[PDB]
Amino acid sequence: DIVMTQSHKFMSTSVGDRVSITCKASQVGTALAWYQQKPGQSPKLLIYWASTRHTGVPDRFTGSGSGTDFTLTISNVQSEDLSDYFCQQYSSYPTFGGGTKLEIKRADAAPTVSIFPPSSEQLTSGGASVVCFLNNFYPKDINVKWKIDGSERQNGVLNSETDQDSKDSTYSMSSTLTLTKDEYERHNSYTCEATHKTSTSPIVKSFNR
Amino acid sequence: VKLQESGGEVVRPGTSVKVSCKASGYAFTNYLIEWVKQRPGQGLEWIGVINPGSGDTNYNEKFKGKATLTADKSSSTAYMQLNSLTSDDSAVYFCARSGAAAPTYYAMDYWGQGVSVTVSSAKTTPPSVYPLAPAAAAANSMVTLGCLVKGYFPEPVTVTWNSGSLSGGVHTFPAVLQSDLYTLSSSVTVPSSTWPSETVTCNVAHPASSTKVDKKIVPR
Amino acid sequence: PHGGSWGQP
Repeated sequence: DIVMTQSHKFMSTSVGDRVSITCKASQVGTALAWYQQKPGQSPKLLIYWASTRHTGVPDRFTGSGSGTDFTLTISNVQSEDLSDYFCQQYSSYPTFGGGTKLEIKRADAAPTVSIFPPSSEQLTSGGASVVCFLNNFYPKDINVKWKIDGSERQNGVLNSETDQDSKDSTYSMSSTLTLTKDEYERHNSYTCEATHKTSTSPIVKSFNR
Repeated sequence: VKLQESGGEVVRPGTSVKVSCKASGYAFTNYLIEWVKQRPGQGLEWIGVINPGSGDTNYNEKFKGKATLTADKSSSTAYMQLNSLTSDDSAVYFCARSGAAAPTYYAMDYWGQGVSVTVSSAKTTPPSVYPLAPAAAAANSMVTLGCLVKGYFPEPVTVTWNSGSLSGGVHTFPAVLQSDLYTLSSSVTVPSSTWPSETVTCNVAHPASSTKVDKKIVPR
Repeated sequence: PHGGSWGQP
């Protein structure tokens, strides 16, 4: 059971820059392949036998190494290259790497946060959901805190995150707090609180009933 | 030159499923057909391989009970059947061409679009669509609007704003699981003059339930 | 099945 590890696991780059992706194996070969996967797409082979380009692959993609260490190198990175990369070994039965995702560097941006009370429609059907959007922000790391009447509320929260935007290289986040209609009516103040490195102090959004 | 797989399935646990890869544009019998499994957020897992001509097979040990691989040379089609389905079995499965057909392992040169398989006991349900409009705290240069799409099965739904006309500044989030069922949201942000002065509408389409819905967003 | 190779053309 050969095992494939890609250790550094996100990488950042600027369009036109060069970046290298590392791949490790738990035992030797020359049998290594590199692949590219865009989200919602099947993988496309880039390189095989460690250094050989698959048909149609552009020249800015090169691969090197032998034995237990391998590198995929992309230079003059284009926007279209932002994506997932993993290795595979065929020395023994195929096993694949975890993959590395490629990200574009940019100017830091603070999130624009917007908060929404439950729609009357949900309330009439007996449920309440409070939605907080945190949108267009970089870099990726972020925290969102929900507070009801001054109190932090940790359960009932579901979180979704977007992949980095193609058009502006920002990130986006969604936070949903689901309550029974009954505790919803029970409290008055509802707040979405975001702390991001662009600020020391959280961006806070609230509504009162 | 392609591999075309069968459409996505929703199936119940303890049943069996069979998925098809149909090969065109090359010599089906000279190339091995491999199968791979991708769960969300997880590593690729090899299932096994078939020699279409023989067709002899080689299996990942893990999958020996689960998977049966077969080839029908006359139609240029390869098949995967998976049994005793359980939740851990839900994934997208890919078929791929690899080496000249011989019993050796290869890198995988071409991939099919992949077949999503969902194993669930949940009942097909249409989404509830809820408008998100402000309280409103107001007021500012641009304005953010959304719809919350709740309790639908199975995946997936597509979201659109203003019938797709309006896609500057749309964010649509990946669905998350809430029960039997699935929830997602989408946000739209437009020039603050623009709405409420003229209309903004959420469009949600769910193929599995044969349902499309439109929610106009009205000021709260 | 068992060993590693190719490609050919």
